[PDB]
Parts: sequence; C-alpha cells; structure tokens
Amino acid sequence: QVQLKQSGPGLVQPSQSLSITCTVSGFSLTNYGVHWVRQSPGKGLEWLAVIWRGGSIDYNAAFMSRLSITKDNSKSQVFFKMNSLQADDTAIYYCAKNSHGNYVGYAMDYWGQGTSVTVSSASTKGPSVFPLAPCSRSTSESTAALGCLVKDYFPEPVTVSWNSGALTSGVHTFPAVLQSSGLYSLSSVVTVPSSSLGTKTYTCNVDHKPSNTKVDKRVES
Amino acid sequence: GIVMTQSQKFMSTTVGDRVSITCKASQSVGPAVAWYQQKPGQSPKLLIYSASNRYTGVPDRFTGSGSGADFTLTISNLHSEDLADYFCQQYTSYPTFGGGTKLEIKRTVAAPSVFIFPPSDEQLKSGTASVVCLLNNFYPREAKVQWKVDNALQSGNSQESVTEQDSKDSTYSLSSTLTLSKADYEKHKVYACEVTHQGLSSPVTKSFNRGE
Amino acid sequence: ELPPLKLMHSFCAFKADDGPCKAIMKRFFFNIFTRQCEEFIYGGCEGNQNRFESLEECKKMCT
Repeated sequence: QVQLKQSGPGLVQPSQSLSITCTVSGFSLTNYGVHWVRQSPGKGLEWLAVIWRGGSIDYNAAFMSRLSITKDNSKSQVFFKMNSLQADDTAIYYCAKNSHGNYVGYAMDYWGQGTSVTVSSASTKGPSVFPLAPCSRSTSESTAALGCLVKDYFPEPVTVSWNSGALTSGVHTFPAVLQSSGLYSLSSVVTVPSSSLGTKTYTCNVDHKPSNTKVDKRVES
Repeated sequence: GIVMTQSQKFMSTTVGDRVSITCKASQSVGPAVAWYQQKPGQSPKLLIYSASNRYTGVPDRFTGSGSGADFTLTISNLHSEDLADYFCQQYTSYPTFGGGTKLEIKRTVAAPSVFIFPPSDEQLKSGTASVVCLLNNFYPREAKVQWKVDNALQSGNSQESVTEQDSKDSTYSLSSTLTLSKADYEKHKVYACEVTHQGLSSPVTKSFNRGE
Repeated sequence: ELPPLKLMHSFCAFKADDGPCKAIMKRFFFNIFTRQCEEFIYGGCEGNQNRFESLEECKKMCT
C-alpha cells in the first residue's frame, strides 16, 4: 500500500527558504521518481521538479535556480528545498510518485497529503471571537440566525464547531479572508428554531492550533 | 510550455447523466495526457493516463478519449461521489495542468434568506466595527451584496466568501463583512445590506439602526 | 505490489532534445538513425519523452 507523508513547517518569512520531507512507503525510491507540484488559487497546479531513481533531476525552468532536491534511499526520504520565497509562492506543496517507474511522459499516481505554505511576515496570533446576533427578527420567522466572528488570527487554519460537535445541522463555516493587516478573519453561522433561543444554549468552539488558542463562546440571541 | 485549457470552469450536472469534460492543448501533445480528480481538502487522484487508459481500480464509467490537441473525459453515469474538480495534464516537455472543471449539482432556484449582524459591544470596545451580512442557502451561486451606510453606497471596505455547495440541499451561502473604525461606525445610524439574486423578484434589504 | 502500467513505445521516436537550460546532465535517448540507445547531455529542463536516466532503461524501453 503506497503512502507519501510530508513533514516540515509551512510558515515562511519573506525571502526565506521552504523545506519539506516526503517519506514514502509501499515503493522504493530506487525504482520510482518523485515529483514536486504546488497548487494555489491564482496559478492552479504547477509542477516544479522530479528526482529520478538514480538522483538525476528535471526542473521547471522558472524555478530551477532556487530549487534543491535530494534524497536518502535507505530512509525512503526525499528532501525538497526552495529558496527566496515571495508572497506569490504561497500554495499547497505536494510530493507525488511517478506512475511509470523511472520514465518521463506519464502521470503521478500517488500524492502526499500536502503542505500548506504561507509566505508572510505576520506574527502568529490567536483570534478574538465575537458573537453574531441580529438586532431583531420578524415574529413570523420560525428560523433564526446566529454565529461567531473569528477575527485577526495568523496563520491558517482555525476549526469551528458548535455545541462541542453536537450541533451540525444548519451550520456554515466560511472560508477565511485575508485582511489588509495580514491577519485572517472568518465567520461561522448556524440557523436554529426561533423558539429555541430562550431555552437552548449555542456555543461556538474555536481552535487555532498554531497559537494553541482554544475559545468556547456562548452566543446570546 | 504547453498550455492546457479547460474552457468550462463549472458544469451543472445531474446524478445518472453523462458528463463530458473537455481540455485543449496549445499544440499537439500526442497521447501524453492524464486526468485527475480532486475534492476539497484532498490531494489529486489519477483517473486516466496516456489519454485513454484507466488507472488501477478506477470505475469503468470513466473514459478518456482524444489525441493531438483535443481531449475529453467522459463519465457515462454520474454518481454523487463523482462531484469533484477534474484536471487534465500533459507531459511532453514537462508536466502542465489544465485550470480545472468543477462539477456541481443542478437544482431549482432558491432565493437567499438574508440576515445582518451588528458589531458586538465587545468588539467595539477595541476600536473596530465589523458588520456582517449572511446570504443563506441560495441557488445558483451568482449573488451580489451592496452595503449602504445612511444611504451612502460603500465601495472597497468589504470582503466576502462563499461556501461550497451544501451536501444536503445543494445550495450556497455567502458571508460579507463591512469593516469600519469605531469612530466612523458611531458617526452613522443606518447600516444596510442589499442583496440581488435570481430568486428575488427585486432586491432585498436588511438593516439595523445603531442603537435600536 | 504495483501492477504494470501500459507504456508508450512512440516515446522512443523523438529526436534528442537538450532543452534550453544550461546544466550538464548525462541522459540517454533512442537514436532512430543508428537504431541504438545513445548518451546525450540534457540541460535540465524541457526536452521530450525520449530521455532515459540510464542506458539499460533506454534499452528496455526502446530495443
């Protein structure tokens, strides 16, 4: 059973280096090349380089001067390094096994889980969590909305649950946005029965692992 | 390098139908084309290699066809589990990928339910006011939010994001945040978000009065 | 264990292509004139599918 497991920190300050280790199992680096590909909203999937079984490398010409690819066959490890990252190098970086042994021209059949790389000078920071509660609703509305605003954290990601995971129906947790400040902000909402607001509690559970910040915020009306 | 163009960023589909995804190369690539499937949060999976060969274990409702510059991935009987992004890839001089085609479920039009959330007193204490507008469970995806402060049209001071299609009812939701300083927020009374959507005969506005 | 995948023998038919970059990398191609696998210097980028890391790999694929 083939697996590629990536390790390495994804937060990179401007013009610093990115280093990722790909640890493979179920196949030998003595028999297969391993590719490196990245994916970003702006540039989609972009192939960067491949290291073939005898250590020869093919590069994307646009990245060749700042890429270093090495490996340790005995440890089933490939080492990816890219120098001088800029904001436009923010992306998910993947290693991937060559489909056809050591041959050029086919596909990539098994992929690592990915490394989310953020290129930024912002300081790591946990969120402030604020309640989202409307000023009023109509007396004829049998459904009501509430939420939590998870503001000014860095880097991604945060996880949000409601009522310690017991409340899943009607929840929408939105993609974060990146603010001018360099910090992220996200909202999580839920719709619930209007008749429940007086008698049930609604708590959003926020976890920002990078800052080891956990907050449980009860939201009133 | 070769450019692979998938002309359809989004296709609306129905379970049980045939779906065909096209990809065009900027010049001939012979048969050296692969197709990948990807779902949010996950890595790509290989479906097809060398234009028409199914990869190990791929359901035989997937077919790849084409040569030269024009390539097609066909699903003969769309299953729910096939709702995903699909990318073509050529590997001649080096690997390049198409832009992706995202399959979505077609459903009836649904107007958004619109809510507006004032900034919390807790946040105001700290110098900033976030006003939030929720557009809940609408279809199709195209929607427009206009912010108004005392009837002044706001431009450039909001950000929004949209959820993926809901796994249960196939709708979208949208959140927009208007950001002002506490000083500015306290200079005005009426905060309004105006929503335009196909399911609404005319735009809907939800508002509150700072205070009230 | 990994099943064998279908190979494209037309990949042996391209002319040798060093590509535009300036590294010095020994690779092998099937030469359609001499009908033998031959060494060439690959610049590290681009090229085409008639490019093998070792002589034996080229021979296995193309002869």
